[PDB]
Amino acid sequence: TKGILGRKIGMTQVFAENGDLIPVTVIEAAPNVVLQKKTAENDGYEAIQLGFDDKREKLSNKPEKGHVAKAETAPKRFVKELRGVEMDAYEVGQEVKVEIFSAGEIVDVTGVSKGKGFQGAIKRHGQSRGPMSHGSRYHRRPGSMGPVDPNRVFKGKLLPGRMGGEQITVQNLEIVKVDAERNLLLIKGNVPGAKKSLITVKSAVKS
Amino acid sequence: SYRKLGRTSAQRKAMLRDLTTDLIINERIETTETRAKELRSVVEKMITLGKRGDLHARRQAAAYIRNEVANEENNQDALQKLFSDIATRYEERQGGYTRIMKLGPRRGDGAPMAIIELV
Amino acid sequence: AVPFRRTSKMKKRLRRTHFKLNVPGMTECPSCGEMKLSHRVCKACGSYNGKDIN
Amino acid sequence: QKLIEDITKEQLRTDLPAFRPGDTLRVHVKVVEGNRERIQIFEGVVIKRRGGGISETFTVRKISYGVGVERTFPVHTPKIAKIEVVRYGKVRRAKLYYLRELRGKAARIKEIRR
Amino acid sequence: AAAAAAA
Amino acid sequence: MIQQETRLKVADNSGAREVLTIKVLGGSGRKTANIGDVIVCTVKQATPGGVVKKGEVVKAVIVRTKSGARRSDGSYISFDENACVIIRDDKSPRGTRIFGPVARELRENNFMKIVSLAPEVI
RNA sequence: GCACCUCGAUGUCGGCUCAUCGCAUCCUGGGGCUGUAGUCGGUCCCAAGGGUUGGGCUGUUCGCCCAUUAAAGCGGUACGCGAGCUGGGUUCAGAACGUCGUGAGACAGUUCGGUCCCUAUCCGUCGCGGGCGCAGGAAAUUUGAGAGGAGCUGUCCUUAGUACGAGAGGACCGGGAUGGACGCACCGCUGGUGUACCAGUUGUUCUGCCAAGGGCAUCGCUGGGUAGCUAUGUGCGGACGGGAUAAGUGCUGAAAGCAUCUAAGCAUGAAGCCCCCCUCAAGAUGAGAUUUCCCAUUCCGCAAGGAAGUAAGAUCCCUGAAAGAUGAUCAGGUUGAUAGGUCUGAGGUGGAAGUGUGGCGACACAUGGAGCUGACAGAUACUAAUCGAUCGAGGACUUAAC
RNA sequence: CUCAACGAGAGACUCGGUGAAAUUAUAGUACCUGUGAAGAUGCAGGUUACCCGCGACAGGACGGAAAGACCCCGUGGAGC
RNA sequence: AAUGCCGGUAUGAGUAGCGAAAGAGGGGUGAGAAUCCCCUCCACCGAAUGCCUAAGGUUUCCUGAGGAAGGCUCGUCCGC
Repeated sequence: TKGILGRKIGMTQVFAENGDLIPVTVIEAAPNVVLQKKTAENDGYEAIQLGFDDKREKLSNKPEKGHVAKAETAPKRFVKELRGVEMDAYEVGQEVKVEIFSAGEIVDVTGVSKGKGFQGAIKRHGQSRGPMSHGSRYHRRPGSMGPVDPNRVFKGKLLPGRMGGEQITVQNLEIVKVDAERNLLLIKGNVPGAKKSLITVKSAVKS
Repeated sequence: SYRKLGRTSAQRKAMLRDLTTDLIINERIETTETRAKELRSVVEKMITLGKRGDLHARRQAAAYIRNEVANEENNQDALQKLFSDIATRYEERQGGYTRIMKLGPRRGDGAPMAIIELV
Repeated sequence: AVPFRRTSKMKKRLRRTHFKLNVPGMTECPSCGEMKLSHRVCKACGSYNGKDIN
Repeated sequence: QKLIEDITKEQLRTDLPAFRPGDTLRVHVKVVEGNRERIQIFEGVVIKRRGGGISETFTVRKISYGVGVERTFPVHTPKIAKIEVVRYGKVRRAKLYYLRELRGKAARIKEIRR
Repeated sequence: AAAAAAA
Repeated sequence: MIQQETRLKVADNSGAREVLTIKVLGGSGRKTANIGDVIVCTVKQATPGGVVKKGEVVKAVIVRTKSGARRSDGSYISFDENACVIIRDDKSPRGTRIFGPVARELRENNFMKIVSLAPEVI
């Protein structure tokens, strides 16, 4: 498999080869430098480390500076592993760019979703709402916790809490256009997360 | 997003106009820190309105400056003070006409106080 | 909404573990001291980096 | 949003005439019926102009056989072949939601000639 | 009856 | 966005004037239908001269809504009224004449005769 | 039926909200026998994975009817759930009708109306933190013991009007599209909202007056609307598949020279199971693994060990949001764009004030896509993120090679 | 409501000041299946669970509040 | 061991509440100021939230000091 990880900028619309109008998500995801190659005889599994969005030396630690010394590159903000890529096909310090994806391919997009704060059960779990009239004092409440006989609430009872901030994967999106000059990926559909957050684009599980 | 400061929007506008004008006459006031943070952008916007010096900017500033006397035994209003002293004082400076310096907490309610001054 | 049993002394003291409050961010004032909490004007001398501004 | 502008600058439709949200014009729409593509004319007054660069959309309203038809196009689509402004109207606002209930002379007395 | 009407 | 108990005017020469929706025929299922869907409906108001009488439970297909129907090219269409055409349980209309404009989305389905009998297809 | 528990109180029907469990299975999946020609069927097996509706009547469960659907399944959980909700009916105090009673009054006969309290201590559940451990202190990246989520299906076209059938009728299997419900994300569109955005307008008061504005009248009202949040909007998912299987179908075969699905050995076989799809996961005290930094000070305690300063690193304090009740997380702290201001833009609103022209005037036109602009961008240290302080290791013992 | 989504204010959240009440055998106070005065946080067998908090929900503690109002008994009473 | 009587002290717990509805700034006093005094804006009532006059209260009215307790916080202030 193949993949690359970067920052998304925002959404736009692009018409392509017909009159049809396509919702397009823009992702800056290049260049990515291979930092570490995981091997089965040493680490127990096969993976590669990709680094993205290098930063100033003031914001990087001495272990972070020493970890990227082997790849001959600046310390980078985002490090994630890809598993399992076609071993080996990449050497340590080789730049991964957006040219690996053609503009007709099917990819998997994952990322940390937008935070919503501590929210009620109606918004967090999609639970239906109580009546506002005919004497009713009941609305926006989670419901009965369960029966009487267990003398307890069963685990998994849906209750208000914090929504968002979790990893969400959207499957089988399509690349609309690839921009090798400006390091941009144009992806059909919606992408989870807020603006300028980390987005990982990996090849889909075919077929 | 702007702060609400525990007030109604009309009360917010009235209190911000009062604090802006009172800073414009007395040149140094002592409020809470969040009131200072909400006040400084409005005050530098009104100083920017005073920078232009034309009649339309003065009529824009007249909708915000309250009618209190600025300079005694001169009959100078605050609206005249913006276009006579503050604009000529801050002609070279591009923004940052106010600074906020924090003080200790208040005795009665633990409110963190701040010094606001025109610089 | 009614307590079934009273709280014992040990459970009350265990709940009051985090009720304590911390030492403020107090530092040496370069003018006189002592001492001055960080990012505020000193109440003794009225100075802040480093002019007497009161 | 300057990167979105640099992305979509190549696909902007710059040959279209400038039109205000209160005038009448005809839209040459290319429709695919199979196999021949006729170009039907949609004459009517512009109601909306909601901006956004490549996301700009405009709404044209006409009265056809006693039933009003509102049709919204994106500005830079290739489905529109040609836009001709019939006459310029004099309006007081950018959104003309009032005239979709004012049949029939009450819309004519508001859409006067400019 | 068992009517819950405690006051 | 045609719902149960939505009153639509009837846009053909069948005789009915106003009709009330009973059920959307799609699935178990939905409570909303937009354009090209067939709905079971009952006649509330009708002309004295016509084959369709008051109170008959008939089937009709929606031809006009004020909800904006979306097309693949990013375009939108919407009307100022909700209209429908009564059919004989297949896709042939009762009336010999059709009044008012007709949306193009009936052509995507096999609704050829209602489109051909329409005075204007948008 | 009995009266074992509760009368120093165990709130009782029907609905709303939230569910969970068992199949004696309503559909979907796989089969046997059919008086199964094919479609549709009947009966009996294996199968709880998922789904099992919108109304009219009645307080009603139930039931009848209308329109669908793949089907509108039975039950248990104090006839689940009132310190989660409603009191329509039962079930108080008023008043009637019919009947009984001389009467006061009575009626699982009817009707009208009729006070539903609780600030959560503990266990449970849903989220978020602070400690300590993981034999040195740290910064990252991670394997997965385990756990949770998802699991549904309709219609159309081919094969094929083929097999079958006198005809009417009409496939199994295998492909390709398009839907319904549900779920996850996100608004680029379509809309909603948007109380520090723009414009119009009414009454009164104020800035001495005209003009121009401010206050209040629900944001005074009305018409729009940036960001954010949103669905009714958009994109995507339940795909293709492996292993052992249930009911069945069997192969080779003897007990029992035959026969035989089985007692040994091999298969095939379901929306069940365990994975492949997604997510949390080493407090998994069984505390795992890889990469890279910091080093082995001083003073006591003869041994164990204990204090002070520090390196790598982190925190107090401050600017803030892509985060957020508070903690926490993330971007940053003067070799720098973290926030505000300033400038230039995007978008919104719609043609500001003043001046001039035409008119008796209300008003219109030109200057002029003007003026104004809250959270949206890009530049710019002008202002605030000052000086500072605190925490943070000298690495136990055996065994095989070094 | 289908079917709910935003916006404003007060409480709820944080900090400063002040500061109760109902209740309370002691309490280091998990779950399943049974047993038992026949419906278990404390019993038996097993399965899980580092220590201490903060914000929420209300299934249980046959929760609290009133020596049940219904039913029965008293050789009790009162009104008709 | 009486849902006993009286007194003291806990639990809940630094928890609920702090009782409709506009405040802001500059000076002054003072050991101590968000709450007291003065000034300038802003706001509210205005067939009253204005004036007085019964019933009623009875010193609560004025001045100068004071702040223990009472102002549901503070207090240099008060109907103390």
